[PDB]
Amino acid sequence: SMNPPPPETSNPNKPKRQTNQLQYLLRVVLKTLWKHQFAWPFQQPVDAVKLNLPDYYKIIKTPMDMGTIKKRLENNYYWNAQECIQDFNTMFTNCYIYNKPGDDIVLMAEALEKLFLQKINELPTEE
Ligand SMILES: CCNC(=O)C[C@@H]1N=C(c2ccc(Cl)cc2)c2cc(OC)ccc2-n2c(C)nnc21
Repeated sequence: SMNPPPPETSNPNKPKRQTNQLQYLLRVVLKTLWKHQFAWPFQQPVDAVKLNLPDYYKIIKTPMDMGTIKKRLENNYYWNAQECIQDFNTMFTNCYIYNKPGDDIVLMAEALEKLFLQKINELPTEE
């Protein structure tokens, strides 16, 4: 069994910013989800080898996780908040696409997504 390379978290060619919205995405949004009891399956890329999911990366072609998002935020990988918000939404969508309705993992994603939406609802205006 083989995992793909992880998503990119570093690229000197990619233009970067440190904005108040991106700071909020780290300090409020990422931190709130990371500390949650249901955070652990989402704190690193899906390990298809260890989890015995040989079809995971056959079905999921745009992998994303909070480990990657955390690295992207801490290393100022993004230009804007929209990029980061998309990463969170890709993470949730992947979970819903791969898994069955009512699965424990789907309920975990839903609880995290509820908090995500609550926090992004009060994304600050750009300074
Ligand atoms: C048929 C079995 N299905 C799975 O294992 C899917 C897997 N399901 C889980 C998972 C996590 C928690 C529970 Cl209670 C049940 C399943 C999961 C657990 C992990 O442990 C390190 C990593 C990624 C996960 N994950 C994510 C994220 N999206 N799908 C899955």
